[PDB]
Amino acid sequence: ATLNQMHRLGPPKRPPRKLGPTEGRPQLKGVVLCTFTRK
Amino acid sequence: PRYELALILKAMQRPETAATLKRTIEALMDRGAIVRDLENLGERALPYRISAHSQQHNRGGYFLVDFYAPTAAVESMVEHLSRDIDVIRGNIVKHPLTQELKECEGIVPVPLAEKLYSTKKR
Amino acid sequence: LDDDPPPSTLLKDYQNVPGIEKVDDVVKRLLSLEMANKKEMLKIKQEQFMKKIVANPEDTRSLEARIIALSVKIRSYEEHLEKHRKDKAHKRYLLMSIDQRKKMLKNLRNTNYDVFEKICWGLGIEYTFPPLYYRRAHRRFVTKKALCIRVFQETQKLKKRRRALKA
Amino acid sequence: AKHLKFIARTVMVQEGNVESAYRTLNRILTMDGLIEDIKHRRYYEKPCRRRQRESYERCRRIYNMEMARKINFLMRKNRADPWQGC
Amino acid sequence: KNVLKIRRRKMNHHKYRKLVKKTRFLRRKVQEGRLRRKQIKFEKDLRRIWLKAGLKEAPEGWQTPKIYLR
RNA sequence: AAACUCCAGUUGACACAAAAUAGACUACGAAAGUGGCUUUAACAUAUCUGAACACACAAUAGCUAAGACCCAAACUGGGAUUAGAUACCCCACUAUGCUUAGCCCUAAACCUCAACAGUUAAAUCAACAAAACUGCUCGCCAGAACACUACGAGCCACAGCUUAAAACUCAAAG
RNA sequence: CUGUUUACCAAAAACAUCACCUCUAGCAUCACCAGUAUUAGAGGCACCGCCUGCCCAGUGACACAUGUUUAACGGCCGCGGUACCCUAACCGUGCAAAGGUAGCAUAAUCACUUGUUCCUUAAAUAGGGACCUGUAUGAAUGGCUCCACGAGGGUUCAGCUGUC
Ligand SMILES: C[NH+](C)c1cc(NC(=O)CNC(C)(C)C)c(O)c2c1C[C@H]1C[C@H]3[C@H]([NH+](C)C)C(O)=C(C(N)=O)C(=O)[C@@]3(O)C(O)=C1C2=O
Ligand SMILES: [K+]
Ligand SMILES: [K+]
Ligand SMILES: [K+]
Ligand SMILES: [K+]
Ligand SMILES: [Mg+2]
Ligand SMILES: [Mg+2]
Ligand SMILES: [Mg+2]
Ligand SMILES: [Mg+2]
Ligand SMILES: [Mg+2]
Ligand SMILES: [Mg+2]
Ligand SMILES: [Mg+2]
Ligand SMILES: [Mg+2]
Ligand SMILES: [Mg+2]
Ligand SMILES: [Mg+2]
Ligand SMILES: [Mg+2]
Ligand SMILES: [Mg+2]
Ligand SMILES: [Mg+2]
Ligand SMILES: [Mg+2]
Ligand SMILES: [Mg+2]
Ligand SMILES: [Mg+2]
Ligand SMILES: [Mg+2]
Repeated sequence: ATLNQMHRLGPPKRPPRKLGPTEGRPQLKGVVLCTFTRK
Repeated sequence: PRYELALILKAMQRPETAATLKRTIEALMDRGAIVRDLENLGERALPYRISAHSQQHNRGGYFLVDFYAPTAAVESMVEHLSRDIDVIRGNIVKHPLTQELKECEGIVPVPLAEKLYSTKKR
Repeated sequence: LDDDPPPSTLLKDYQNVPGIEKVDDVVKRLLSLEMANKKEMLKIKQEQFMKKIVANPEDTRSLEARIIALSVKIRSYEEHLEKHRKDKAHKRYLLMSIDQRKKMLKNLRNTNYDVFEKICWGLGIEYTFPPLYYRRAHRRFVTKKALCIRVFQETQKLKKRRRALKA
Repeated sequence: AKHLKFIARTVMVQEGNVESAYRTLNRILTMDGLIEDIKHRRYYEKPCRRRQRESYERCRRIYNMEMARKINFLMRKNRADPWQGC
Repeated sequence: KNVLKIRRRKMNHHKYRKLVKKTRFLRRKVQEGRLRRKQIKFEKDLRRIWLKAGLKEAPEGWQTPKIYLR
C-alpha cells in the first residue's frame, strides 16, 4: 500500500485471541457424566 | 451540402423519361435544392433483375443529379422517390467530388515484429 | 434566453471574404447555414459568445474560451439527446462535459472572479457549490427525516404556546 | 438468384474432357474460399468458436509462410558438400 | 491452471440452488415474518423519536408508511 | 428407425430473419461491444490521480406487457442407443433469440496483467507466462475450508443481486 | 373487499364483483347499435401477490386431407425385493392418454383418533403452532400466501356484570 493508504488504514490491529475449550483457564473442574471409548 | 442522386429510371421513351426527370428535378427544388447539373449515363441492362412497384425490371436509364440541398431535404427527397413508380432505384449520397483525396506517400513493407518473446533458452 | 442564431448568416469562413456583397443571391445561400452541416452553426454560436464575453476575442486557449467552447458542446449534446433518448454514448458525453465545465468553472472562480462572473452571466450558467455528502436517500431514510422535520416543527409550536403561558 | 444464369462458377468442357473441367471448377471454388465456407456453414459455428478458429488459421499462415520462406532461403545450400573430408 | 478450485464453487453453487428450490416456500414464510418484524421495528424507532421530543402523540397528519411491502 | 409423402426436382413471384468475399486489414468505443448499403446527428477534458456514502452505462440469459415468424432452439414428445440413458445421435415443436416500451445488473464482464510519467541501465531474472524495472496515486490482498454461505441492510430485483461473517474442522491448501 | 338472496323459519362460507381467461362474430336503419374486433355477444373463475404442472386414449366441440383442442367434459398406476426395524436413493416386471407435479395437510375436510408433540387450563374430545402424512388433498371444477373488510363460524386476555 502507499504511504497515504498506510496512514488512512493505521495499525494492523489484531484478531481478538479466540478462547480455548478451557476458556483461558489453566484448569477446570468437572463432574463425570459418563465414561466411554472413542476410536 | 452537395449530394448526388443515383437515379435509375424505367427505360421509357423520351417523352416519359423527360417527364420523369423533370418531376425529380422539381421535387429537389421544391425541397430547397439548388440543382447543379444532370448527367445521362445511358440505358444499360441492369446488373440483376430489380423488382420495383409491382414490376420486374431488366433494363433502365441511369442518370445523376448533382445538387446542393439542406441536410433535412435528404429524408424528404428519399421518401418522395419511394412513391414514384418510374424510378427503379434512387440513392442519394454525399457527392464524391466533395472529398479531397489525401496525398499518399507509398506502401512501406512491414518489418518482421521483434521482441515478442524473451531471449531465454526454452 | 431562447435567442436562435439567424439561419441566413454566412459561414465563419466566408464572413470576412471582401466583396461578398456583390455575389449572386444563389451564391449567398450556398455559403449560408442553410446548406451547411449542424457543426457549421456551432462555430457561429461559439464566435458570438466568445466576442460577447471573452476580453480578447482571438485568445482561444484561455480558460474562458474553453468554457465557452465546452458550453456550446453541452448545448449540442442536449439537443442531440432530445431526439435520441436512448443514445447512451452521447448521454455519457453530456454528463462528462458538464463535470468538466464545473471543473473549469471552479478554477476560473478561484483565479479570476471578475471574468468568472462575466461567463456565468453571458452563458446563463448558474454555478452551484457541490454538495458535501453524496448519500443515497432510500425509503427508511427518506421517511425518518421527513418525520424528524415534522417533529421539530411541532416542538417549535410549543415554545410559541409556552411564552403565552408566561402571560 | 436475380442474376443471370450460366455465368457464375461456370466452366466450359474442352474436347469432352469432363474430368479436367470439373477439376478446374474445384480449383476456382477452393481458391476463392467457397468450398471451405460451404463446409463450415453446415453447422452453426458460434462466434467464440469462429474467433478461435480464425486466430488459429492466422497464426498458422504466419508460421507456415515463415517456414516456407526459410526453406526457400536455405534451398541453395543443399548442394554437394565442397570440403568433403575436412 | 487446473479447475479444482472452480469445481468446489461449482458444486457449492449447484447444491445451494437446489436447496433454495427445495425450500423456497419455507424460506418465503420466514421472509414474510422478517419483513413484518422489520416494519414493527421501523415504527418503534419513529415512535421513539416524537416520544423523546416531548410530543405525546404522533405529529398531526402523520402516518407511518409501509415501506417494507412489495 | 421414427418422420414426411398437400413431399421432392427445375422455374417464377416473394422478409419485421441474418449480414459470404473484402479481412493475410487491426481500425472505433469508457467498458460492454462494433465488420451489408445510404443519409442525418455525433465520438467529453490545453496537467495528472481520484467516488464500495454518488451518478451514467454494462455481453448472454431472464422478467413485464404488445407485435413479428425464415430459420435456430432449453423444455417436452416420439425414434434410436443402453443394464439403465431423465444424456451424447435422429425427427418434431415451444419458451427464447428479433421489434417496441420498461425491468433485471450478472459473466473465465480475463488480454485474470490499474491510471499517469518514465527507463533498457544495472545486479536481467525463483519456475512458468507476455523480459526486468523507477517515480506517483488510487483500488484491492494477508493459511485452507466453512463461504458466490448465514444474519443485517439496500435494491422496480420476492428461487434475485450487491455487500458479507462466525462456530465446529484441518496441518496443510495452493 | 361495498354489494345481493330464500316478502312470511336460512343474510351465509351461497350469488354478484373489480381482475384473469375460454368461446362466437367482418357487420348497419326496431334489440345488440344509430355500435364495428382496444368492439359486441355466450360462459368459467374470482381483486391483488406467487403460481396455475402432466394427459387429446375416451366423450364432446372444431376440422370432417394425416388432425386440433383441457382456463372443454374429464383423468392423472400396480405387483414383488433391497440399507436391524421404519422407509427405499435402488432392483425386477407389467400396465396406461397421462401416471397427481408445485404446493398444502389433526382439519368447514377427521377409519384408527380424544394421533403425537409444543403452547394454552388446576383440569381441554376446544383453540393455536408443528409433525405424522392423503380409504378419498391438489392447482380458473382453481392451488397456496397475504392487506383490508364481515350482524359469517370458532378460540381468547382484561374488564364487566343477577348469567350463575
Ligand atoms: C377401513 N379402511 C379401508 C379405511 C377407512 C377409512 N375411513 C372410513 O371408512 C370412513 N367412513 C365414513 C365416511 C365415516 C362412513 C379411512 O379414512 C382409511 C382407511 C384405510 C387406512 C389405511 C392407512 C394405512 N396405514 C397408514 C395404516 C396406509 O398404509 C395407507 C396407504 N395409503 O397405504 C393410508 O393412507 C392409511 O393411513 C389411511 O389413510 C387409511 C384411511 O384413511
Ligand atoms: K349480513
Ligand atoms: K383441532
Ligand atoms: K395439536
Ligand atoms: K356477515
Ligand atoms: Mg325467510
Ligand atoms: Mg327483502
Ligand atoms: Mg312460508
Ligand atoms: Mg332471518
Ligand atoms: Mg362465490
Ligand atoms: Mg386472482
Ligand atoms: Mg390445469
Ligand atoms: Mg404430492
Ligand atoms: Mg392445528
Ligand atoms: Mg375418513
Ligand atoms: Mg387416512
Ligand atoms: Mg380430486
Ligand atoms: Mg375442469
Ligand atoms: Mg381491500
Ligand atoms: Mg356487508
Ligand atoms: Mg369473526
Ligand atoms: Mg373476564
